[PDB]
Amino acid sequence: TVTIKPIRAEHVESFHRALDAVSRERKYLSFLEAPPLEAVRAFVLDMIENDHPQFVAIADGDVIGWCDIRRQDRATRAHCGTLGMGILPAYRNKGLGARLMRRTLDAAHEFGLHRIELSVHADNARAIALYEKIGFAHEGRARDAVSIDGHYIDSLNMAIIFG
Amino acid sequence: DTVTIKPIRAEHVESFHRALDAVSRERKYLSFLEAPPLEAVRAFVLDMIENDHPQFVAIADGDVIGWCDIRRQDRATRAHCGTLGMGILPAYRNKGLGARLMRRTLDAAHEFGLHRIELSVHADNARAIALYEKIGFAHEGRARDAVSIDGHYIDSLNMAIIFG
Ligand SMILES: *O[C@@H](C(=O)NCCC(=O)NCCSC(C)=O)C(C)(C)COP(=O)(O)OP(=O)(O)OC[C@H]1O[C@@H](n2cnc3c(N)ncnc32)[C@H](O)[C@@H]1OP(=O)(O)O
Ligand SMILES: CC(=O)SCCNC(=O)CCNC(=O)[C@H](O)C(C)(C)COP(=O)(O)OP(=O)(O)OC[C@H]1O[C@@H](n2cnc3c(N)ncnc32)[C@H](O)[C@@H]1OP(=O)(O)O
Repeated sequence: TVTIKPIRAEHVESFHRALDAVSRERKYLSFLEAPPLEAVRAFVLDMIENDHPQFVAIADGDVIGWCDIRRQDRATRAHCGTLGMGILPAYRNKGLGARLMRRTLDAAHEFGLHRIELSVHADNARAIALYEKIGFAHEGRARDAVSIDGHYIDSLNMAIIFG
Repeated sequence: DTVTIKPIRAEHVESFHRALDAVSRERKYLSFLEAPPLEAVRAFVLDMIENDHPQFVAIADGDVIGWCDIRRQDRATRAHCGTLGMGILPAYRNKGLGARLMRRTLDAAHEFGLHRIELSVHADNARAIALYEKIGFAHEGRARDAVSIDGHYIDSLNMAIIFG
């Protein structure tokens, strides 16, 4: 049984491990490995401090998924946030990304953001299917935005706007 | 009265910060509403020069009256990509100077080895849009309500060029 809850400092080390494992698959995230443990700590505690939406899915006191919205710094952009998420392989395709994504959205809307945006590889059909089901709209395509193994991948930009 | 375009040097930092501050403070075109503090701008200009990232100034009577620059993406999967920004003092607009600054700046980006140059523009900035179209940027999509300037939402257009 999986519990979804706000990330705490207690979770950082296990989160680093989930992130690193998803990055290492090299077909979903913009990173190829997690950032070092120490960068990931500063960031998580930065997020915690500022009350930015950041949820982990926990099974057996281990983080098996995460979903977060980072608010933009820049004053003209501070009504917007950027979503990122990921789930360990065993836990995918069983409705958990939907649940995680609803918690995080509800917290971003509570926080007072107007606009949530994401970027997804054009070949990531399961991520795209989830985002469409949730209500994100396609806003365009960045040609050759990502280079992973000597290969260029497009990224689809998508967005949702709170009513 | 002659404008010259050249790579930015350490001495341009203060003139450049004033240019950036004048154009930002108009609050219609740029995504920052004010320049970053001078010493913040100096750090960023020293770094660009040192790491060879394309950054050009237009110079008239010793002053920086315009700039165009390309910031390289940090992450390893996005490092073949650069983000373009540019601005010109009001008296020097609409005279072909942005087109010249862009040409020089894109050519240096291509020489450096970048594949993809990307930009965001306000949907209502018709002059910047027309110049980007003319130079050969493609539209890549429209971000709804992506910009808020003083309680008003603006769409942003994403555009990009790919070097062949
Ligand atoms: O005008 C310059 C500028 O600095 N404006 C203020 C700051 C700014 O917008 N920064 C860039 C956008 S920040 C962002 C998020 O994008 C810029 C926009 C830099 C252009 O430089 P120049 O004005 O020197 O451009 P120039 O090379 O003369 O070419 C202009 C081009 O556009 C046509 N044109 C001018 N004005 C308009 C309007 N209002 N509507 C449609 N088209 C316009 C001129 O006719 C030129 O096009 P061609 O005829 O040559 O096609
Ligand atoms: C840059 C980015 O946004 S990518 C960040 C996204 N992260 C990743 O891609 C990392 C790895 N993948 C994952 O972590 C997860 O698969 C997520 C986060 C993308 C999606 O979460 P999950 O829990 O798998 O999704 P969930 O079960 O809620 O829903 C998935 C949907 O995809 C459908 N689907 C699954 N695989 C495919 C496929 N290959 N083709 C088309 N549709 C698919 C499912 O049927 C379901 O839609 P439905 O309920 O309409 O039938």
